[PDB]
Amino acid sequence: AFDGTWKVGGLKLTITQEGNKFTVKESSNFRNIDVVFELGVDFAYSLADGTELTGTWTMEGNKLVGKFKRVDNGKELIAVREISGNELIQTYTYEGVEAKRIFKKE
Repeated sequence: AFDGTWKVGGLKLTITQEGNKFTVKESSNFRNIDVVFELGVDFAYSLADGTELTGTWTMEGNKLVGKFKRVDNGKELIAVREISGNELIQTYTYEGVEAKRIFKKE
């Protein structure tokens, strides 16, 4: 069950779901921000009053895949990741470059 903390010491991360409604609590570097998404639903949101991404997020039991558009940069920033063992990685793919930070279940 995802309702748990998955992060590396110093940072914190927490997922929680009311039935099917997944919210992610991200604290890294120097900002804590939550992102809520429904399985296979499209939604637009502004993160930290800067990234305004409109996209649909699909979750497979151990697969997180979507596509989001951020006009205030390059109209395409996507997060895609699968869950391996007990850990969570997070990839931000913009234009055609993948950058990912590594985390694990707390």
